[PDB]
Amino acid sequence: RSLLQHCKPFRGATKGCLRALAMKFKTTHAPPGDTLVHAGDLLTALYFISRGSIEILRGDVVVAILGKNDIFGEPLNLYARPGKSNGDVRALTYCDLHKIHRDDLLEVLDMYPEFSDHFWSSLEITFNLRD
Repeated sequence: RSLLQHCKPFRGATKGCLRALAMKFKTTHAPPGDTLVHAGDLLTALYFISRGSIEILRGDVVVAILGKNDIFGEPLNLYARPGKSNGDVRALTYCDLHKIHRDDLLEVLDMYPEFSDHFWSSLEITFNLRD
């Protein structure tokens, strides 16, 4: 508890990495009824929700994507290369997702790997796009 509080989690880029993150940070407000992504679109960047909820309508039907805790995207660790979309990403309610390409992600993690340790530790992708 002491180390978790004294450490710098993925609360949203803290003093240090925030400089690089905030730079490559691409905020996106997705209102209730707006489509963030659609089948066929390439996902060369992960999408992290700050607060709210989103629904991805897959060929068959919506899958399951919570709010912020429902982290998802195209992680370099899991996947080596990007890929097309499997379904249609439709926002559920007014939210604010952030898009970040693998390049930017690797950069921030390269300059400040210590953060990733806690970020990937406290944060865990809830949904994996493109398998």
